[PDB]
Amino acid sequence: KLPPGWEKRMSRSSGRVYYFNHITNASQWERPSGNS
Amino acid sequence: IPETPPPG
Repeated sequence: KLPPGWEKRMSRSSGRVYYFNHITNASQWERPSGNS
Repeated sequence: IPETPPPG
């Protein structure tokens, strides 16, 4: 139920969802379903 | 390929 433009893998480093939108093609540090 | 951002 999240954006179909999502590329899903976890950032094992700081604890981030690198969730990459292959529309413009950019990796978000972020979690859209959370805050941290 | 997109995986594992930390340095950026």
